[PDB]
Amino acid sequence: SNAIAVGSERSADGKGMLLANPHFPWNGAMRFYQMHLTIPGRLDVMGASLPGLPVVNIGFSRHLAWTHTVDTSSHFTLYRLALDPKDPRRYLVDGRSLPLEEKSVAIEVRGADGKLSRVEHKVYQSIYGPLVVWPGKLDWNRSEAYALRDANLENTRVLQQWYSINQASDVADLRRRVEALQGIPWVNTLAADEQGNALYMNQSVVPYLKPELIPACAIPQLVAEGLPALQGQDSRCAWSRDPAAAQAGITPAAQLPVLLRRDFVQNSNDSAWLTNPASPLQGFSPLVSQEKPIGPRARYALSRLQGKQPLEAKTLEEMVTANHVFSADQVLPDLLRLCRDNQGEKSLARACAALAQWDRGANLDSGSGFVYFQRFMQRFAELDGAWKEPFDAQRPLDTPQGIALDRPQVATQVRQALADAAAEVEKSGIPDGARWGDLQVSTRGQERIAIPGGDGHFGVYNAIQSVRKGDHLEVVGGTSYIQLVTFPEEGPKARGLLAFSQSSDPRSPHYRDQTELFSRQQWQTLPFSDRQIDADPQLQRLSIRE
Amino acid sequence: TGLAADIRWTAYGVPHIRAKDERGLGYGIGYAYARDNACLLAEEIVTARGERARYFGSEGKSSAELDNLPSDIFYAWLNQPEALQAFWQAQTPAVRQLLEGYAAGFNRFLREADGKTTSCLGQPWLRAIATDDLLRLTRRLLVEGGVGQFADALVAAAPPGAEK
Ligand SMILES: CCCCCCCC(=O)O
Repeated sequence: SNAIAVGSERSADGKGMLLANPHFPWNGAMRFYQMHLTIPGRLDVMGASLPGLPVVNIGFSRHLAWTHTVDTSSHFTLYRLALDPKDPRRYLVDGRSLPLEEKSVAIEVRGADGKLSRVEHKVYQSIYGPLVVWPGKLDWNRSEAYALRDANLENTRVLQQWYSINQASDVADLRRRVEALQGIPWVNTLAADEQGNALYMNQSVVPYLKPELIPACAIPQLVAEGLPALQGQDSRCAWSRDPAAAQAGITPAAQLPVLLRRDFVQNSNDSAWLTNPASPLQGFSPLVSQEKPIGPRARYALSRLQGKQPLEAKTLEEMVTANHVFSADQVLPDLLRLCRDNQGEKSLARACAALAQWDRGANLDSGSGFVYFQRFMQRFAELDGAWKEPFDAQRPLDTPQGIALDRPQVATQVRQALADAAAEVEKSGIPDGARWGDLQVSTRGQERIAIPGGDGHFGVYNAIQSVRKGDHLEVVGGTSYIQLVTFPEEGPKARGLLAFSQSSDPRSPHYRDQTELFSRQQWQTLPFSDRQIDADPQLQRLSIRE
Repeated sequence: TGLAADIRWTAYGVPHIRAKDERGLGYGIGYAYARDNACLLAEEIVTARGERARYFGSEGKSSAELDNLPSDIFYAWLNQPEALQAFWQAQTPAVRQLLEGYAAGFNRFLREADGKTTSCLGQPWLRAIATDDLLRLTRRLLVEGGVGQFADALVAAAPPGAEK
């Protein structure tokens, strides 16, 4: 997901502006749905919701717009258990042997004959939560097992939290409402309001451990890999209690990152650190936020956002609709140089021509260079020490960058990676002259619709995830609900689309209507005022009661 | 009863729900949503109830690409009656009203549906819903950042035997 909030010091109108570009599934239980809710006099909010949840998840109201992105904070901890040496169904806490609890569930299964059979399954539980097995990584042997404590299991506040967000007046009010309830499970929140405040909050439900406990309570091997893991044989490694927290064992709101600015804040699923590099967010718990290299989507956004020039709505829209493959900025110049160094090598000719002709985009009309580039990058990612300039913590916006072609072993390995990538592209069924929109599609009944965008891992802000199906790449997730909100005197002006359309049902008139618009990148008014709604020539009305 | 809503739709089927209270608001939301997505919600509720294998057998998967039987064990464990009851008891009156309205509005659409916008008409799993079903969906979302990412791992957790 991406989010950008712009404040009074950078917006062209001196008021707030918000771009919401969540990247979510195109099917299933997390498929966004647009709606506008009004209880006259006390609630008036519009945006998109998730299936079965009668609240707006990402949206706007008269003076405020907000959105969410998945955060990098931990919302659970694994606990490594030390098992009783006499009994692997018992585990030790402070040297004392405790029994695991067993909870059995029974499931009905429809068989080959069409009849139901009952299957019983035992779930083992510790004082921390259920045991989990990841074969070859988190085993249950005679020495150790792993349990998982999920902080959101006790978060009964999630629905109330979004109903409260839906009632929020401005950025200050939104912050109060979120910090007071602490009901957000696993996302960042970014917002802008009419007065021109831009807000970022990493305000979610995060297991709390006092800082002095971390060095001894962490499992060093697992934390090194980004897995939140604690020593489950020591009672002192229980989540810490703080009376200021809304829920026993979670981090108080005062200890979680917040940035309130008048220029901008942004997030593309990296940590709080470089939300705005002019004011880095540092000094938080490793469970909360760490100073890690940022992804190419955030690097792209920061490249467009930094400086002093005003930002117009159109600029933010074009950050999405450009389909710029930002990862190409890091390697394509050196890749083209390698290509020129190897003129006359038959294994590289088609690839090098395709790469040279390529618009560095993931547009419908983008050439096969994008496909060659993707297959190359998947292989480049597996190479050791091939960056010309590796990650530099002092230059996090501009590193890593370039290919170390001056190193003979790297030049050899990079050339082999490109030859291997080319061989893979040429093996697959791609008709010569075919473009990106010919390959990446969303199926709608018996038909297909070409879809622009590409994987977020390649630095495409308009992130689209696809999977091979038959002759095509089928879109499964990414850009979903888009809203771009500004605040002119008359009322909030919002523009966007729901990429996959309102209905998942092929019979519906709203199964592919916005998907056709998304293909053509033609965003639309999101009508909010009675005047806007009444101006719509498609307006229909129904009143219902029982 | 005491459930009423006014719904307007603008271009592309976007509903605008007006009501005097949360129960009526939920009524309008559930009805509008069902018109577009009844089959989707019924399928996802089957998943969150741990009933996939009952309707579809063990060969299929959920929309999260988990096998039906492991998915059912996970959701049966997650959404035990005691857990749903405790979750409900912790909800504010406004939230309870939104959920009661939503279930009633979704069910109103189902009573009237003739297949115009509902491809799964006549399937045994397309059934009236309960507020508990909405809590099952809510809890399924809650754990997407935690134990839900370990659903297969939870199902696989069994103690060692006599092996060397
Ligand atoms: C509790 C669910 C919140 C989902 C909001 C969308 C976050 C994202 O775009 O990644």
